[PDB]
Amino acid sequence: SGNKFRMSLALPVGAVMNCADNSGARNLYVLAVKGTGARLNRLPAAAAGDMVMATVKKGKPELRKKVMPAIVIRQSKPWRRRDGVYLYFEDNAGVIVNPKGEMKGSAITGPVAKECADLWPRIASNSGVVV
Amino acid sequence: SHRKYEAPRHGSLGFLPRKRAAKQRGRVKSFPKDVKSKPVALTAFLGYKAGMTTIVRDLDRPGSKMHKREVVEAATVVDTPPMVVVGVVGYVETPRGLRSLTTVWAEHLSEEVRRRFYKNWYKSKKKAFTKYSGKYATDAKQVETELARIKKYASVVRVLAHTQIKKTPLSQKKAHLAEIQINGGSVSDKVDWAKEHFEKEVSVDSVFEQDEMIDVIAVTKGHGFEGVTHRWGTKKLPRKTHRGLRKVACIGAWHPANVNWTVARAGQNGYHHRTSINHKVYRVGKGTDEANGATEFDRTKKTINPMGGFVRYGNVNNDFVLLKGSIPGVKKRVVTLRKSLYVDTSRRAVEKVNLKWIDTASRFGKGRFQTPAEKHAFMGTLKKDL
Amino acid sequence: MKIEVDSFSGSKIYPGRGTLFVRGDSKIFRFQSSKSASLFQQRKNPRRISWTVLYRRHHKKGI
RNA sequence: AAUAGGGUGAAGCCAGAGGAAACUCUGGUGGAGGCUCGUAGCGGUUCUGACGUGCAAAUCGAUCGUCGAAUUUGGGUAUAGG
RNA sequence: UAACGAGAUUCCCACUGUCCCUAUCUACUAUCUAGCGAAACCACAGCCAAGGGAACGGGCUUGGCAGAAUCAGCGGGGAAAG
RNA sequence: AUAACUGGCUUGUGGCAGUCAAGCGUUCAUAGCGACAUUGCUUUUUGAUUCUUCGAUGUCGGCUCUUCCUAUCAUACCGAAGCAGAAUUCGGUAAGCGUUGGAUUGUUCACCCACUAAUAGGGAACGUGAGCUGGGUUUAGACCGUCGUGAGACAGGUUAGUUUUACCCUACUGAUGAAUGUUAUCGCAAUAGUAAUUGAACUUAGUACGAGAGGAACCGUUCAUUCAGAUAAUUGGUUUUUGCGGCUGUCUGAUCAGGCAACGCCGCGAAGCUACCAUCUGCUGGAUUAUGGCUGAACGCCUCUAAGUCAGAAUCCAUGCUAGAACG
Ligand SMILES: O[C@H](c1cc(C(F)(F)F)nc2c(C(F)(F)F)cccc12)[C@@H]1CCCCN1
Ligand SMILES: [Mg+2]
Ligand SMILES: [Mg+2]
Ligand SMILES: [Mg+2]
Ligand SMILES: [Mg+2]
Ligand SMILES: [Mg+2]
Ligand SMILES: [Mg+2]
Ligand SMILES: [Mg+2]
Ligand SMILES: [Mg+2]
Ligand SMILES: [Mg+2]
Ligand SMILES: [Mg+2]
Ligand SMILES: [Mg+2]
Ligand SMILES: [Mg+2]
Ligand SMILES: [Mg+2]
Ligand SMILES: [Mg+2]
Ligand SMILES: [Mg+2]
Ligand SMILES: [Mg+2]
Ligand SMILES: [Mg+2]
Ligand SMILES: [Mg+2]
Ligand SMILES: [Mg+2]
Ligand SMILES: [Mg+2]
Ligand SMILES: [Mg+2]
Ligand SMILES: [Mg+2]
Ligand SMILES: [Mg+2]
Ligand SMILES: [Mg+2]
Ligand SMILES: [Mg+2]
Ligand SMILES: [Mg+2]
Ligand SMILES: [Mg+2]
Ligand SMILES: [Mg+2]
Ligand SMILES: [Mg+2]
Ligand SMILES: [Mg+2]
Ligand SMILES: [Mg+2]
Ligand SMILES: [Mg+2]
Ligand SMILES: [Mg+2]
Ligand SMILES: [Mg+2]
Ligand SMILES: [Mg+2]
Ligand SMILES: [Mg+2]
Ligand SMILES: [Mg+2]
Ligand SMILES: [Mg+2]
Ligand SMILES: [Mg+2]
Ligand SMILES: [Mg+2]
Ligand SMILES: [Mg+2]
Ligand SMILES: [Mg+2]
Ligand SMILES: [Mg+2]
Ligand SMILES: [Mg+2]
Ligand SMILES: [Mg+2]
Ligand SMILES: [Mg+2]
Ligand SMILES: [Mg+2]
Ligand SMILES: [Mg+2]
Ligand SMILES: [Mg+2]
Ligand SMILES: [Mg+2]
Ligand SMILES: [Mg+2]
Ligand SMILES: [Mg+2]
Ligand SMILES: [Mg+2]
Ligand SMILES: [Mg+2]
Ligand SMILES: [Mg+2]
Ligand SMILES: [Mg+2]
Ligand SMILES: [Mg+2]
Ligand SMILES: [Mg+2]
Ligand SMILES: [Mg+2]
Ligand SMILES: [Mg+2]
Ligand SMILES: [Mg+2]
Ligand SMILES: [Mg+2]
Ligand SMILES: [Mg+2]
Ligand SMILES: [Mg+2]
Ligand SMILES: [Mg+2]
Ligand SMILES: [Mg+2]
Ligand SMILES: [Mg+2]
Ligand SMILES: [Mg+2]
Ligand SMILES: [Mg+2]
Repeated sequence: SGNKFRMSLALPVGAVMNCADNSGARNLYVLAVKGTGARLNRLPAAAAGDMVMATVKKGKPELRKKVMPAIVIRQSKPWRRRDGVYLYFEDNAGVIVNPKGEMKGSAITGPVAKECADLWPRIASNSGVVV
Repeated sequence: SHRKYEAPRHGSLGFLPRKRAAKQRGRVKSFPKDVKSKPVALTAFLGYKAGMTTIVRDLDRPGSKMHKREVVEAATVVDTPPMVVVGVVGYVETPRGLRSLTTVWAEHLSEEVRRRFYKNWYKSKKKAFTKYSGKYATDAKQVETELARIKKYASVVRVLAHTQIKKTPLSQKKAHLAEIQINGGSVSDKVDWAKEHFEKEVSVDSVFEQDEMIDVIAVTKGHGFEGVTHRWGTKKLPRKTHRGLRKVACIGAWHPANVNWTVARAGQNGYHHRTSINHKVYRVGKGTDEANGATEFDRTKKTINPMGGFVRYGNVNNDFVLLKGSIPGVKKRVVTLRKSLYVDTSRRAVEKVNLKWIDTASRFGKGRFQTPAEKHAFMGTLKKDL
Repeated sequence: MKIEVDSFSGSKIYPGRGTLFVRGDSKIFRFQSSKSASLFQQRKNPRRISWTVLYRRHHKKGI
């Protein structure tokens, strides 16, 4: 439920990002990106605000070894906003959510990209500083 | 056997051959279709690509996430001094296409346009158009007769106009002479307009209005001989491939026992003729105005020129056109600006542009000042200032 | 449009110029170019960098 | 006839500490080994690199094995086509 | 089975243009010039489609067509060369 | 004269498609199927044969790239239903346009994970090795198991094993060019090519439909995927600007200023080049296919059809875009 402009992709398949919620996961390993079409040899890749299918590589045992949705909330790859500003964070981070985009955990450490907060009201609810 | 996996074509088959343009001046392949009920007006203009800049603009697009909010946008500056009308051509509809019937010229042609007809001007006697200038002897009824022939027989009337390249910073002294089709009114009206405009200047503000969508005809940047990887964007072969990797591995099946016209091959890249459409006019600036770069919100008396001039062009001291985005060609390239070939009523086409601010920092580096006065105020007195 | 100030060198940032850096503690730094951006990621001290405005004010030059 | 410079630190030897004894523990010294890192040297793993009508009828470059012995090598000498 | 291994294999950390997905730079070539100057190969040669044919033609039959002389590349064909 | 590839005849076998209509489908042969039979097509399987090649046509697979077929997976438009809606199934015109990222295996094949509108099937000497690679097979080294007295065999397992040449002709991609009095400028347009693609969100609307559960669509708006053509504002990358600064060793007696370290090293670094790693741009008319119709006979009724005619698909031809016939 939103229409975000194109952003520089930061997280190809196989990337491991930080998990920024208190759900108990410490890693989030990207294995797919929602909405990725077909192109030979091209890896699916995610930007901030993208829904991703991920597994927990490092974390609580009941969160590990499962496929689960997650939403990327910040990226260290610089990207340009329509107001001309190129910005980036120190790391790539995401949060575990439902297929509907509703967070499983209930608290986010660190800033959240405005594209993600504008696009996911739940993450906006659980977010502190929004950039 | 079939491809193991499917993939789209590399490159467009609608732009073959990828060869050099026959001329450096891009030529208008097609002019806007003539409607008699409109007034008599030019349909194209010639200008010179000066450089690119940046603007800030409030977007007026309801339903957008940037609506009523500032956007930062790239813009292109086209130096466009007024063109001089020197001739008129009549065209006749024939079962083989349009055919030029007659060309009538003005009595006096300027030196920059008379240089167009010479390869070695300094070695010439400069005899061009002297007997034709004599054709005007005291009644010029032969000339009116040719104009009457155009009125009687021509169906398409085009004017001959040349740029005043001496008003630009270019070191070239040859003017650029082009045919610009006249639309509107009857053929007699078009011929009368051309005659009354012989040896007169026509400005951009008489051809293009603000918020228009216009097309740009130009020859692109030349890159010389280029391989398939950058000419056609094909996949590089693995690192460990013998005899090199910037190639297309299979250039054909065994049969047909020939190389097909559709296989990507190394060859000349760039310097192609392109027509790029739907570039919005953000500003038709005036050369006499000392506040070219000023807006209604930034009243700093400021020209469009960056500090130190446009890099590898110079200063734009003439009337100019500020276009949205990028246009084909390089700096100093002659660019043909053509009116649109259709009527666009989309919100992007009918939006009214109001500029907030125009970037005039140096393009020769990471410029951080908009004006020498601002630079002085920021840095204070220097040793060289005494 | 408003003009920002470089967190490192203190020079004016005009629309579209430079980059914005969000630190892990949610603090925002603005750099006009890759020069000050590189010195910032290189951990340089603007009080010890002779050309910044902060340096000039620390040494009371042009005041 | 030839084989930089380091590391490790075996026997043998000297001294101290702890105890009734049995003895144990510790600090030095010493300089062993078909030991080890690594030059010269000998070899030739990988790039399946270069070259591949070559510089060369086997070479070139990087990388690599080994480098005090079952080591490397000159000359003299012996063994000759079932 | 400790130790050892340019032996074969799997996983993990670090690392990276291996890759997403490519871009840029340097020297030597290639290129052009003066001088010097080979070789493989060669029935005759050299545009296609279909047909028939030793059942996949440069030549034959029927069509498409077809305008001197050429340069850099290239690797579809010459069922190319060895 | 004769096997192991391709190709050729054949098409048993493999694959695909008909017709008949006993039954299935609460009733009901034919919405969807369809036994017993029977007629075909294909050469993407495997056989049969041995016609070409043994003075050699480089024999697996993958990577890369182009094109073609349609027996259509998706997308456009439609007809049918055991089609209320949503979903789905059967069918028509249709190849314009797309058909993916990975774990294991040398694999073709397979099998899972995941995205997607969809992850359709094939051909081009089982496309493609002077394009690559060389994991497999299929020289010579070696090990094992079974077999053999043995040398040795295995279509069984395992490990290591040189992949040569284009400068010729043609063809493709670009680049010049004699002559059609000379030279110059501006043009026309025959012919050839062609380009865009798909999704999501908001609204319609919790509306139509439905007892409820559930639950659409057209007009419109904002974005996005894949592709295409440019461009260098900005941001990033690149650095022989060896531009500026810094650092080690050594050399010029010291200083200043320099040389060398097979660009000595490091930070920044303009300009240039360049990135869905950046930005911009990607048109509107006509004629039709399937199909649904009008008037209207044949056949005093009926009938979209016989004469005539209307609308109508991602189709076709133009508009537009690229080249410009080097003998228009
Ligand atoms: O040992 C030679 C040899 C054979 C073969 C093979 F038959 F397998 F293809 N390949 C060889 C190769 C090969 F190309 F690597 F396969 C290299 C050197 C000698 C080879 C033989 C000896 C008998 C005469 C033919 N060459
Ligand atoms: Mg792949
Ligand atoms: Mg296919
Ligand atoms: Mg295609
Ligand atoms: Mg280049
Ligand atoms: Mg190789
Ligand atoms: Mg610049
Ligand atoms: Mg930079
Ligand atoms: Mg030693
Ligand atoms: Mg040893
Ligand atoms: Mg050793
Ligand atoms: Mg050595
Ligand atoms: Mg060697
Ligand atoms: Mg080799
Ligand atoms: Mg060679
Ligand atoms: Mg001897
Ligand atoms: Mg050994
Ligand atoms: Mg094993
Ligand atoms: Mg033929
Ligand atoms: Mg035959
Ligand atoms: Mg045949
Ligand atoms: Mg044959
Ligand atoms: Mg034949
Ligand atoms: Mg022949
Ligand atoms: Mg003939
Ligand atoms: Mg030639
Ligand atoms: Mg070649
Ligand atoms: Mg060939
Ligand atoms: Mg021959
Ligand atoms: Mg056969
Ligand atoms: Mg059959
Ligand atoms: Mg059968
Ligand atoms: Mg029944
Ligand atoms: Mg045979
Ligand atoms: Mg026989
Ligand atoms: Mg033969
Ligand atoms: Mg043979
Ligand atoms: Mg032969
Ligand atoms: Mg051969
Ligand atoms: Mg061959
Ligand atoms: Mg074979
Ligand atoms: Mg069909
Ligand atoms: Mg269908
Ligand atoms: Mg097609
Ligand atoms: Mg076949
Ligand atoms: Mg084959
Ligand atoms: Mg080949
Ligand atoms: Mg080969
Ligand atoms: Mg092969
Ligand atoms: Mg092998
Ligand atoms: Mg063997
Ligand atoms: Mg036995
Ligand atoms: Mg093997
Ligand atoms: Mg080996
Ligand atoms: Mg045409
Ligand atoms: Mg609603
Ligand atoms: Mg491009
Ligand atoms: Mg220096
Ligand atoms: Mg020094
Ligand atoms: Mg010296
Ligand atoms: Mg030296
Ligand atoms: Mg030096
Ligand atoms: Mg840099
Ligand atoms: Mg730069
Ligand atoms: Mg777009
Ligand atoms: Mg009727
Ligand atoms: Mg009909
Ligand atoms: Mg009819
Ligand atoms: Mg002709
Ligand atoms: Mg011509």
